[PDB]
Amino acid sequence: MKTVVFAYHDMGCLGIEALLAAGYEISAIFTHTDFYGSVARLAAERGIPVYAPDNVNHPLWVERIAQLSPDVIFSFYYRHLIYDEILQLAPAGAFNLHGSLLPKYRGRAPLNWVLVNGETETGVTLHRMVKRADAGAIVAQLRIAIAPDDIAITLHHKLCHAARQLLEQTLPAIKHGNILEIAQRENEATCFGRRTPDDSFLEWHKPASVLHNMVRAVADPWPGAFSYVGNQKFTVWSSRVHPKAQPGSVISVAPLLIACGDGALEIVTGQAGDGITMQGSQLAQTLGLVQ
Amino acid sequence: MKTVVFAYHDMGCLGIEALLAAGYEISAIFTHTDFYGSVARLAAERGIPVYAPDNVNHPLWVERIAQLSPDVIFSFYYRHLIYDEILQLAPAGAFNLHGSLLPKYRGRAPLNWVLVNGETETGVTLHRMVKRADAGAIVAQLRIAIAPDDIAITLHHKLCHAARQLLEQTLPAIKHGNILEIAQRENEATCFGRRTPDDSFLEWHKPASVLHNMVRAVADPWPGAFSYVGNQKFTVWSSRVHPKAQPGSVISVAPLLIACGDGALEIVTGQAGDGITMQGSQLAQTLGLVQ
Amino acid sequence: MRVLILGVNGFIGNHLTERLLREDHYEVYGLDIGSDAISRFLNHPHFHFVEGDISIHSEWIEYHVKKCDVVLPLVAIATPIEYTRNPLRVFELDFEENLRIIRYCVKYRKRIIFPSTSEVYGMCSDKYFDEDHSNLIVGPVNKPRWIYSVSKQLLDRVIWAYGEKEGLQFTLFRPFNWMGPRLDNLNAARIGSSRAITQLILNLVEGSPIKLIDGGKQKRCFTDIRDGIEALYRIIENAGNRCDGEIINIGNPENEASIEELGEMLLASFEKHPLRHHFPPFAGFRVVVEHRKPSIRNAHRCLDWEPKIDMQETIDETLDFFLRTVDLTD
Amino acid sequence: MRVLILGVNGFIGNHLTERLLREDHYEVYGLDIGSDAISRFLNHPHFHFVEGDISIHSEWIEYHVKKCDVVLPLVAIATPIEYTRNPLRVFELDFEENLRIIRYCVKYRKRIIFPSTSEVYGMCSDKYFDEDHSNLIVGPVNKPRWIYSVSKQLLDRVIWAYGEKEGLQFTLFRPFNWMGPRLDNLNAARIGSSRAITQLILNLVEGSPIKLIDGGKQKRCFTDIRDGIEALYRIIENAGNRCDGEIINIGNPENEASIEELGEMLLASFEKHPLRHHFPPFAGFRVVVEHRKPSIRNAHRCLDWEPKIDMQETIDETLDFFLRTVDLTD
Amino acid sequence: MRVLILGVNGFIGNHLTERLLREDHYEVYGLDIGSDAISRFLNHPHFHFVEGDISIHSEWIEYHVKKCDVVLPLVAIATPIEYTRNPLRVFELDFEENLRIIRYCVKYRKRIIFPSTSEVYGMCSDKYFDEDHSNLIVGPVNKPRWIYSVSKQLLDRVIWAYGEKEGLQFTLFRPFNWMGPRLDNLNAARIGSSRAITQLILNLVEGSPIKLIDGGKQKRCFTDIRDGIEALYRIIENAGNRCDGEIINIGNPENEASIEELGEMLLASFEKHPLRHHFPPFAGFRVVVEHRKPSIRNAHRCLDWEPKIDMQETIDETLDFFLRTVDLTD
Amino acid sequence: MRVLILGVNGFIGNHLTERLLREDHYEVYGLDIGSDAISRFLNHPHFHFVEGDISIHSEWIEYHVKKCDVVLPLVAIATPIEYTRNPLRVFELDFEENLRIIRYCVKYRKRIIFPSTSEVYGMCSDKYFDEDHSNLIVGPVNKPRWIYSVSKQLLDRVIWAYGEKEGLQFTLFRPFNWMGPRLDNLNAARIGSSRAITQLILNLVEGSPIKLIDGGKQKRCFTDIRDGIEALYRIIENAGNRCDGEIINIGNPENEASIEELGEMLLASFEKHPLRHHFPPFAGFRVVVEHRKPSIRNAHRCLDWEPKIDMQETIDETLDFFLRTVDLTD
Repeated sequence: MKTVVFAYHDMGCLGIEALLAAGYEISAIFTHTDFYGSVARLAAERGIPVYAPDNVNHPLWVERIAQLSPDVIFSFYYRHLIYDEILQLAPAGAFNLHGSLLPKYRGRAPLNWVLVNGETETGVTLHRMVKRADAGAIVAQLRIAIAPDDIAITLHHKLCHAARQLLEQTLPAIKHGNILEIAQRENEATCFGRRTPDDSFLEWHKPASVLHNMVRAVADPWPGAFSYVGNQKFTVWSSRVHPKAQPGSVISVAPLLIACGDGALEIVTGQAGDGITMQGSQLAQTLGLVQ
Repeated sequence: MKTVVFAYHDMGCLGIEALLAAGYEISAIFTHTDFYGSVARLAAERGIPVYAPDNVNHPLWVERIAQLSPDVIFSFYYRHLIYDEILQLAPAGAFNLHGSLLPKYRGRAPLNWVLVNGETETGVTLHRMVKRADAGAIVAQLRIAIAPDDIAITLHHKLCHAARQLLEQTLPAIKHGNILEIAQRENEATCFGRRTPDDSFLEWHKPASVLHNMVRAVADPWPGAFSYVGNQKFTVWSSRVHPKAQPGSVISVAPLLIACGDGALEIVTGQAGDGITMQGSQLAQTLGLVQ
Repeated sequence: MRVLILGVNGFIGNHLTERLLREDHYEVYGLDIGSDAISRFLNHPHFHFVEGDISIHSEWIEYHVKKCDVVLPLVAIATPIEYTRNPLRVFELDFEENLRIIRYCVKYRKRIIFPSTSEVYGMCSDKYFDEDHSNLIVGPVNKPRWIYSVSKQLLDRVIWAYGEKEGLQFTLFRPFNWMGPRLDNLNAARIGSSRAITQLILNLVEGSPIKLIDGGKQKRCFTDIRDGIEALYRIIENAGNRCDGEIINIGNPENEASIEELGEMLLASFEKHPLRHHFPPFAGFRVVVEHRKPSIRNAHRCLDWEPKIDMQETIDETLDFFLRTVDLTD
Repeated sequence: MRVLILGVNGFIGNHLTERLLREDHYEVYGLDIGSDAISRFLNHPHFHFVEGDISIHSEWIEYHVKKCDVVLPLVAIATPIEYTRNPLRVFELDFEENLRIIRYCVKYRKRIIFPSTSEVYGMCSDKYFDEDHSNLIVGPVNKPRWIYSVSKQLLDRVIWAYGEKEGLQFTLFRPFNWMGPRLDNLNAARIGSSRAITQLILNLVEGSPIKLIDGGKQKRCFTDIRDGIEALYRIIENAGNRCDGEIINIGNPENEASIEELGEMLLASFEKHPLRHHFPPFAGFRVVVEHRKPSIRNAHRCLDWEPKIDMQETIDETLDFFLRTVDLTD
Repeated sequence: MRVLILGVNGFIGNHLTERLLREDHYEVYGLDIGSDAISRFLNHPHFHFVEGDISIHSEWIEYHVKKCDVVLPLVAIATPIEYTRNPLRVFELDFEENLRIIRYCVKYRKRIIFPSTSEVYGMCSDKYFDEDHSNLIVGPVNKPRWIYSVSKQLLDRVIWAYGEKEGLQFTLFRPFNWMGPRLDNLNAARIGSSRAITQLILNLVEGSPIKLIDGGKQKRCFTDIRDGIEALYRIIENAGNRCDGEIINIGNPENEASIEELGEMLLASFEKHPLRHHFPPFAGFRVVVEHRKPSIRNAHRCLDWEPKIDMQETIDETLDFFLRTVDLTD
Repeated sequence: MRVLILGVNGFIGNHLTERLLREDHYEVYGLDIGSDAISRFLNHPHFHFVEGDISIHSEWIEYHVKKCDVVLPLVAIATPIEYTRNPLRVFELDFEENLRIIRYCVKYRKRIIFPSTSEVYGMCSDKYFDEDHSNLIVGPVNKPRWIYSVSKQLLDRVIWAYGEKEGLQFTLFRPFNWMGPRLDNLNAARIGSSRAITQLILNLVEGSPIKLIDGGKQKRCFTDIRDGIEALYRIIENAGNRCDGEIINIGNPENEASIEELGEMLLASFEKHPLRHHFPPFAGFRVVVEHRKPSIRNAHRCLDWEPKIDMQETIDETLDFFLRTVDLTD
């Protein structure tokens, strides 16, 4: 029943709320050293001890896990690595949730490349850990959809709701015991990482839909899709695609329209430098754009 | 009936939404320079230009207000003084929403001033401005109670719903025309000084209830109630009062209670320095306190 | 807290210090070459004098800035003739050294109260003198004798820059012709001695006829020393944490008074002085910037302050006191 | 003798060097961090380049000051973004080092030829711009870019002081809106060209519609490098000693033109020039300080100088140059 | 002869001065920022206080080094607050200028007696405790507040180097938790304050129940001040020149006593104090570097010195003193 | 971008430069007192040498730091006997000059990759070697070998401190026993030459008998420069921003070889050496720390790097290289 969970961020918070809804007790909450309701406040309301060490790779934390003897180990969107030297101490294993569809479509930075194509079918996988990192067998996988009008905040809300109703089904599966896994292809395994900020620069040679996903990926409060003309910075927050002259000139100012590799792009909102966000026509007025 | 509003923060956005429900058109919004909902997003989706000048006490901005010709001014929790430079443009005048029992304890930071006495009867007051700020007739007064278990964020939320449901029938009142308001009782006005840092320092001679209401009022996301012993800092995010003891002596350990001017206090949520939140056992483990 | 005021030996410095001596949590370290004007309050236990000169001692002043908590410069040269004989001396003293001090204070994150001068506005035609929005008119190009003065305004601009990138807690303040006891002499390098009042003293003691400059109708304004220092007291305690990075002025525009009416009321107050018998009579009248308005919006936005004492009483008791304390060594 | 021109890598520096190499009793040692623009003259026997930077190098500049016989300060930072992000940088470089070289020049009795700025007039309301007799109007204090600019003016005032008591051999000269071949690079933050003509070259190269500011009625004066530089030469030998304490402007007031005729001349040369086929066309005109006429009395008074080269033909050579010298491998 | 002690304001500094005043051919000039701890000694003619700070004055302390014959460094921060707030500042300051003192002293060939810190051992678990052949143990590198302590050990090494290259006579001397009358407060930046004993004094004055931390079986030892100070007298007189290059330790192995017995004699001395009526009563017991053995072989081989005074009565008298002299300043 | 290499003339410096010329966005202006080993790459268009020595030049180094975009120190004393011949010089060179360059880079916010030494662990008794949690060991004072090593470790500590209080972007990286072409000479003050492999160079080329030192069981790990410099590329480009404030180790743990197998496969690769008949045969065998494993978890976590080249290949082709480059003159 009682186990020591390692969690972090709102994914971890929601996991704690999920297992609490089923009556699960947490011996200790090993999180990293840190507006939403803090899990620390909730755990203090329940009166249960908390520890947040910088690292568990000492004999001392080894003996904590030894005599606490947890019964099942989870991983909600953890940032710091848990390498096999700690995975050995787990009696029943470790189950990590990750937001991509295994085993297909792996590579570099899956999150943005599922946004590039705007796929209506994505998924989130709860999977095991083995001697080979992130190569354990699939335990469960769930499917989700992407709407054409989704902004970052609302689709994050969707993924939280998805985690909710998914864990609602995974909790009975684990309490009943071990669940049969589904094998993967070893010839299609990798190790994922992150991206660079320099991807925010708007290469206007890219297609209109591609630029749409680029604008989508940097929605508020991400740094934003920034570009410079002369010595002037700006960032675009939202835009649409609409169906002459040589590509590269600005067709109209009110509304401001930009020619691209295919079709035209109409900018809804942008911020110029450090100034507040405003619609395209005033931006073109200050920037001196021409029709 | 086009007007220029000056709004800021979530009561400002709420006033914008209420005015939009009335059908009033905003020529431009003179908002002050900036987790709350930024007005820029809604102004972009609904298509209203928004201007944020560093100052409006110039010939050119007042020429702009003259050409737009607003018919009304609204004030949502404004900070600065309104000198006649703004009072002259209004044909119908200006009207301010304030969260206090005027004319008591007027001025900057009235939030602590109204929670000093912890009334079970406080609300929101609309009023008109004259050459002397906060001296015009009261338009409406709305009341709500505070429960002993109310936390600062829930009070703010309740003030927000109260503002919505109040504006809901105050906007028709000004729509139908002028109403004979109620004048201020000048026989209830006083003036005081400033606030000292000692209000942050948890001193132990005032009785438990008053500092309890302050502590529950300065909860997160406010800095919190922090105090030092020796060279070690802590903050009390929340507490309860438990019922003839020497002040300064440690009463108990598990649970732990603190002697105060009247009654006894108990820490349930709090954190030392920059650490995680935890009930007082671990804090007294680091400090070393025993009964 | 600890206060270090550069140039303790002076009118404004002495007054502000003696005002501070009523609050018990102040330790005062006052550095200057001279201590004659502070010859009474030196024995006060928490005030200690320091023989110094910012031109030479460098580590010494900076050590003071480190041990203290707030630093207030108050030194400036207001001698017109020195503007012509050796403008270079004043140029590298009143500009360079204090600029180094501002750099030091920024480097080690110290709060600064800087005294600016009211002469930067000039002759703006608007009914309200604005500092960042009004226009400027200047004098002839061919005269460089006052170039030093406008240089001081440039120094203010430097402090302005310190706002936008470092967030320094600077408080720029400008006297508008304060008055009070323990005024300064002709050759004393202390500001505050309005040419009107000083000219009145000299025309009485020398007994020369009153020059009605264009009929003596040119207007002037005056301010009380107490109001200024209590204002500075509230910024030093910084009531409400709203005074940081704010520009505050202290003045009494309702005191619009021409030289003639000053003459009549000051005489109407002075002919009642009993000991006049060792003072020559008056010799008759001979006939012979112009309109300045301060802004007091920021004052009510931060401190809510307002002046009390009625002026002619101040001027006549000060005149009586400087009349009864005539130096016998002359 | 020995000539040091500090800031050799630039438009005016390069043309000054080209003019100086036309006479036989000069040695040219140029000090700067870069040498790309003057790499044509390295092979010339009397040219000698030295890497330097006034911000960091101190001994090198002083050693050259000792060894040389004429010293020409010429470089200035004109980066717009640096004005906004870090005014402290431009203040800490552009002011104090230059004052240091002026003071060394005083200590070593050296000629100083300082390039004062022509933008001091601003918005003078008089129909005839004057320098020392007309009034001056400046913009608001809230804009940050003047923060540096105004100090430059104060800087000039300092050398003016050196005129009176010690009589330093100084000359403030003001170029007005110059042009000539070997144009500056697009992204180079170097002065030497008008913004109107530069934006016009951009409007041609990018083919953007020319924005007619109020019909393009704003009148400007343009000068040629050759005439002004020969005038500079005859100030360098300082014939008659009469240029001491003299402030010299350079300009062609007669050659005053609005934007409109510049556009007409641009179209006239553009529709005729043959190599156009690698460039985009013009997209038409879109409809959307105003008059500057400086005095040139002192130039006749001291040197008797009258300009020769006109305005249109120089545009033709400059535009033909910047059209033909675009690298085909782009 | 002539003695300079840098860091005159101290506990051990006060006792050292007090004992030097017994000898008749010693001139003491003590420089430090404050003189409160030595306020009794100000009036004594042969001691002269100097307001100063080693962080700032450089040539001036060197002038002291010139005028004297022996130099005694005594400064170090033992206050935990600088470790937690900004350990880098104390690391850069209280470390580097010490090497400045050593370099100046070796240049001038001056006699140096430096107090090494007892923190270089750490937690050595080796059975054979040694000071020059055993190893030292430090904790995790993740924490910065020990960075400074270990560097102190390095400083000792530097002094050692100065031996073989110029032959400077150096004495690394190490007091260990000396206590006696005239203790120091918690926040005093003076070495010699064993946090254990001070915490015991706090437990007594507060009158809180005696907290038996793990039964109080931890063992401690204590030393007398005057026996060590007379040892330092014999080093100063340099009997036989046998102290050069030898590390001297002063400690009492025999007074090896647990916290429990210490507390028993502590109450046995406290319960006879008459002034208990201003004091809370005995609240009762409530249950909740293991050993340092000093090798005194070097002390015998250099001085033939032994300790004489016992601890118990001195601790009782110091307790009674600090109970009688409770700060009357309510 | 621009890269500055302090001490580019060396094994590591030459290899880093040679591989950095494979990329097209690098400008290398390398400063050191010598350039003989980089005679081949000095002519490369973007590689320019600067004769310098940080012990004398002060503004020069800060100039290069400002003008560049990344600064990489590469100098270190790999000479053990120099630790004893004049220890003061190595203390004055290795410690505070480098502290100065770190402070200078702090003032300028430059990305610093600091080459920490492998001696940070020293002789830690714990079997499970850690980097930030295990203990550290220092040697006896009478043995001078540690006076350098331990102090070096302390400097590393200092850099880390500049992280949390100054916001410095630091990259501590430690080279472990690299090898490759262009082997270092006997007296080269550049790291990158293992005592073991160099000793074998003496044994073979000098023709000394093979010492069977206690059987040759102690084991060492070796690295190739290519893997490391590829790592330095992925840190310079900073893939994923995950190396900020992290400590990274570069080594090859799995391929760990004792001396006996090293000598055996050396003799194997020697028996095939083509130029053997110009070098005298072996003179016969003569009959005569223990564990070091690296923890490279952080390197995998932040970079995902793996090693490629396996030792015997580098060993035999490098031995063949330095055997065939024997001076053919004699």
